[PDB]
Amino acid sequence: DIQMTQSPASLPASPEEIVTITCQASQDIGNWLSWYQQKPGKSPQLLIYGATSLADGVPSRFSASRSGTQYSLKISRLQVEDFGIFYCLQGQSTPYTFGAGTKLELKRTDAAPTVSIFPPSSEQLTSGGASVVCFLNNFYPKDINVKWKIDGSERQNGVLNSWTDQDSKDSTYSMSSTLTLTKDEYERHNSYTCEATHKTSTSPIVKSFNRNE
Amino acid sequence: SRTPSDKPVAHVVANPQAEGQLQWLNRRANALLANGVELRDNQLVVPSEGLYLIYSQVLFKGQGCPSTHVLLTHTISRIAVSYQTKVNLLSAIKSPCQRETPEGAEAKPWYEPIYLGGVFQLEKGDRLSAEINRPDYLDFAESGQVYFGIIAL
Amino acid sequence: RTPSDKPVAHVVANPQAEGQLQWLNRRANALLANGVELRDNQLVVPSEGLYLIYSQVLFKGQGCPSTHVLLTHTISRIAVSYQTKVNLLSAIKSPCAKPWYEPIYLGGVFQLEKGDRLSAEINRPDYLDFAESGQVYFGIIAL
Amino acid sequence: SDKPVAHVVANPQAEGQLQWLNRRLLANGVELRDNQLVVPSEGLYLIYSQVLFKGQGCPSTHVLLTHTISRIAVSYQTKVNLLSAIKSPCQAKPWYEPIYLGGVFQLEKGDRLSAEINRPDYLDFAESGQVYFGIIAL
Amino acid sequence: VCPQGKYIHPQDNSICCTKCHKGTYLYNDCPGPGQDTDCRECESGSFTASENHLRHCLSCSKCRKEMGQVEISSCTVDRDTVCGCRKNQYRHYWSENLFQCFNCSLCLNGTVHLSCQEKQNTVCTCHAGFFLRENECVSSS
Amino acid sequence: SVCPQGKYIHPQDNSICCTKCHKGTYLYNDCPGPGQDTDCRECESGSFTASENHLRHCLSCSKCRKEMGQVEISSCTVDRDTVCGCRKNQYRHYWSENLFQCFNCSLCLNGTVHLSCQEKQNTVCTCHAGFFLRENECVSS
Amino acid sequence: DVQLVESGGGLVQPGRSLKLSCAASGFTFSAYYMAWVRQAPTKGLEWVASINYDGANTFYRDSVKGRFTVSRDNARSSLYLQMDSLRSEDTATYYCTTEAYGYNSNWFGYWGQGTLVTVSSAKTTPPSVYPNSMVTLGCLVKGYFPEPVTVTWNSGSLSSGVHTFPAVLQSDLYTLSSSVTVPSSTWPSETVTCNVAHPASSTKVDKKIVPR
Ligand SMILES: O=C1CCCN1c1cccc(OCc2nc3ccc(-c4ccc(=O)[nH]c4)cc3n2Cc2ccccc2OC(F)F)c1
Ligand SMILES: *[C@@H]1O[C@H](CO)[C@@H](O)[C@H](O)[C@H]1NC(C)=O
Repeated sequence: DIQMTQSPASLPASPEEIVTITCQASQDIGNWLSWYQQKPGKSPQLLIYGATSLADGVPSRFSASRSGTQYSLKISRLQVEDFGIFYCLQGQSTPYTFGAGTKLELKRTDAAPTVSIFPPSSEQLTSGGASVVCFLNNFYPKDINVKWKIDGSERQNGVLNSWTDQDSKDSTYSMSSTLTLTKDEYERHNSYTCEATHKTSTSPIVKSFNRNE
Repeated sequence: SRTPSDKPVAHVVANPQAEGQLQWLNRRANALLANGVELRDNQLVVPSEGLYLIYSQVLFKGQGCPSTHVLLTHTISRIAVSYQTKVNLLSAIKSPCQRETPEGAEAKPWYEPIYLGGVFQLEKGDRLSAEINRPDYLDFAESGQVYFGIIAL
Repeated sequence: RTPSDKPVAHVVANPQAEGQLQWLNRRANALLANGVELRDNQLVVPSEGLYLIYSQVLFKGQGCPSTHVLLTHTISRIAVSYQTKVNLLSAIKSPCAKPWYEPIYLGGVFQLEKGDRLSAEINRPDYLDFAESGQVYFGIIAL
Repeated sequence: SDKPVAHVVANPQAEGQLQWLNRRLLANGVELRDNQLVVPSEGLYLIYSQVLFKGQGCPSTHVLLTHTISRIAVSYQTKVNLLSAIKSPCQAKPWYEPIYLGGVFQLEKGDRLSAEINRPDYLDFAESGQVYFGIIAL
Repeated sequence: VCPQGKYIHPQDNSICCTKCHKGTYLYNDCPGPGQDTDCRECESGSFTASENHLRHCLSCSKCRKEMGQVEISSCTVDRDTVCGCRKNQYRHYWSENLFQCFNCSLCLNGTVHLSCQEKQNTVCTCHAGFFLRENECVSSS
Repeated sequence: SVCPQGKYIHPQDNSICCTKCHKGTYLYNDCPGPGQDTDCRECESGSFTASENHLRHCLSCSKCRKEMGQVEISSCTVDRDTVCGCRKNQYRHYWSENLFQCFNCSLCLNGTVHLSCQEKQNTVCTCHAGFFLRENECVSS
Repeated sequence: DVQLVESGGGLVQPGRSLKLSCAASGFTFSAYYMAWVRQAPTKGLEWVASINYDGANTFYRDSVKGRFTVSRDNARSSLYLQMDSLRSEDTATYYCTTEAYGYNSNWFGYWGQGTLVTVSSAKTTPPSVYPNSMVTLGCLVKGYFPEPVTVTWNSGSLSSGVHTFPAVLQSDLYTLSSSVTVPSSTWPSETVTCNVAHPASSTKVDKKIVPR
């Protein structure tokens, strides 16, 4: 099988910029390469065929070139409609193989998150379970690390955290970490902390709650 | 006499009566299968691994030029014996109509041949195919206008 | 260092014979060898076997005319088995202030018997390019 | 088979020209010297080649493509055409034009065979299946 | 060696086999100097139009609908398809075997000199007050 | 060398040398004796040989490309190929090493001539500011 | 103009079978290679199967070597895909594209709208909603099947400051969370409520956040 190494995975940029996405081919695939753009919630559209040719009805600000096994897509003057995920496709051999993808993201000044820690609910503790919820809202860049601390000890079992796509108004991401535990193990310990390291602060933001109070 | 040749060669031609498709024949005059090559499931079967010259021609014909711009294609590919792996070797495309045929003037007939061939490394048991997109524009009128063949090196 | 006995032939067009495509072999880099002959502007097969048959023509014109122009290049066979002109390879090209050039190369592998006659022909010799050598040729190669 | 034979393709590294590369068959005497094939011994040979031109839209000026196989013989120390062709691809959409050459020729030892074009900037040199040059002793 | 109607056997130079008749192809050569030759009728869509010793049949040619042609006689096993033009039409041959069907000229503003033929257009002579330009009667106004 | 200047090596004898043929002649048969004349004969009508040769055939005479607006400078003789060129007030644009086209020399009307028209080089023109040279000819904006 | 339409996608149990349909209009369907291309939720594009003009040649992915079967009805201008012996891995949104061919190249030109296929043996289950200048409050949603779930806050009274997070899966069960950011001067004076809704189980709940 032929594998298509696409880089970068994510790419921040602003309008009127010059942006270049590349794909590297496991073997020789010739001109049997095509690029695609997929906007959120919609189907993919064909961008470039024959490795270097603009597809029908594609704006002229797109371009592409080729080296031996390396293929690059270039956007001359970046426009707002050009934000999404881009894929490269090889068509020489079966199975036809897609790239990993490249997410184009609107650049923004850094922003520290607003951490909100929540002990479990009263109705939850009745159902034999208990889930601790720690939010991290409106921050940038998207890279972030979260660590749970049950009485100072780092807990890595039972975490189900899901990130969100960057906002439309402010272009900031948000993450929600959830730690569900048994009611017998939720009342055994006392203090649960939420640690969040980010590129905005050298000191990880800590928010905790003690069962004493 | 002279020593005959063991070189795997083939030359198959289109079936004129089988309209709506491109079906290759070898049991006609001046069609050929020799020294291992076979025509099975409308595909040339390669007997020995090595370098092969693939050559083909499909003669496209029409009358006038419609409003919708027509694109004619022709593509040759191979299928390997194990895992049925498809490899694309040759392909061409031609738009024979630069502009719509103006009314009032005679819709003159046009003829656009597509030649497609090259040298490729083939494996044993490979099944070679030669496919076009729109058989509506084929030319079966006379012999020798649509052919498909391979010659080992 | 033993010479080859394969019947081969490679004949070039006559630039001095406008209005027709007359195949010549008495020229540099033109060939008739090991039994092949040229009779009635046709190549004659000296022994049965597998043959490569090829012919290239180069059509040219100064601009696109008003009346339609149709170009044809056909290699034909007249066999002892079937003494009638039969098309082997055929092509029809419609090419339409600046000059245009349309080359047609036709080749294939065929089974031939002793006594066959092969001919490469066109319909418009007023469009052939006799300017330089190597542009119009006709030949067969035995396998 | 002891018959001398060569099949060389273009050199993707040497962009800006058509430089033949034997490794990427060249066996039994046929040498590649100064981008030319040197006949190792006299006899009948089959000379073949194909190049693939391609472009991206038709420019303002006219475009002419030439592909020519030439011969410098010991009998005749002057470059002489064996197989030549010309194409005119342009009369926003990309175009593609191959050119095929092939014939049989009686050659002598020491002869040099070249295969040249006029527009390397339009050559799809990477398509080695359609950019090659070769001879085979019959 | 072999007289008319007979061909020389391929494997052995001595034997003369009788050629197959039109509509049939060679299935096998004759075994002996005076024995029959295995010949079988051409299959569907194929034909042989002359005596032959041909191991395969020719493909039935078709009528060029783009040249305005029409089928005169269909393809039989012994005769290829014969194509032609319609009524009040003539043939203009672009090649030896390539012809197109054009409607016969009517010599408007003129009189028919020579009637329309199968391969020649109507010959026209123009009325009073008309010049003749490529077989058409144009005015002088 | 195996043979002295102006001579070639015999195909049969590896120790006997023959004299090359002259311009306008081809090789009919190699020289018999070590000091005897080689059978060279003049090229026939329509062919030539423009170099010392032991070639056994003559090259085909070239012709001028009437589609390139070319005209014949000198005809083809036995020792010189056809030489073609352009007319007066015209220059050559070589599309290839041997393929050239004729174009009328630019006139530089409403412009300054920096160099006259040449055989293989067009007039060098620069136009007054405001007027531009789209086809190497000055025209206002 | 040109349009492809997929039909027949739905939730199916493991080991079951399903048939997908692709309606083509606006072009010569008989003049294109046809192909299926799937992508799993929060994942990239994966080629599935291709079929030639006359349907005589079929090419499948190794993951579906003997299970899927692509078919083609040119007269009806429709492309079909028979998904048998479904697996949890086959849960993805499925597209049908045109596989065109140019000069030594190919591409997927025309894409369909896409149909959604889900493979899970779990049965339908409704959710269980559990409840500084700015005050950020939020209500969770755990244990629902299948998707989707529409979470609203104060019946849309407050749109800004709402972050409805993408769902996550755990043991054949989904779980999402939402958050609302309102000024401290509004709550608990507002008693802001979150309105969850599960149109698959026909359930709907209104829950105000009240401190412990
Ligand atoms: O597809 C089509 C339709 C119309 C033309 N066309 C096509 C496609 C590709 C190449 C081509 O010509 C270039 C070419 N590449 C070759 C690669 C290999 C060989 C070869 C043949 C025998 C052998 O023993 N060794 C090598 C020959 C090649 N030729 C010339 C050629 C082509 C077809 C038939 C005969 C022939 O030789 C001639 F008899 F001298 C033509
Ligand atoms: C020819 O005569 C017709 C009457 O039949 C007339 O209408 C026409 O104008 C004449 N030809 C031309 C060129 O005017």
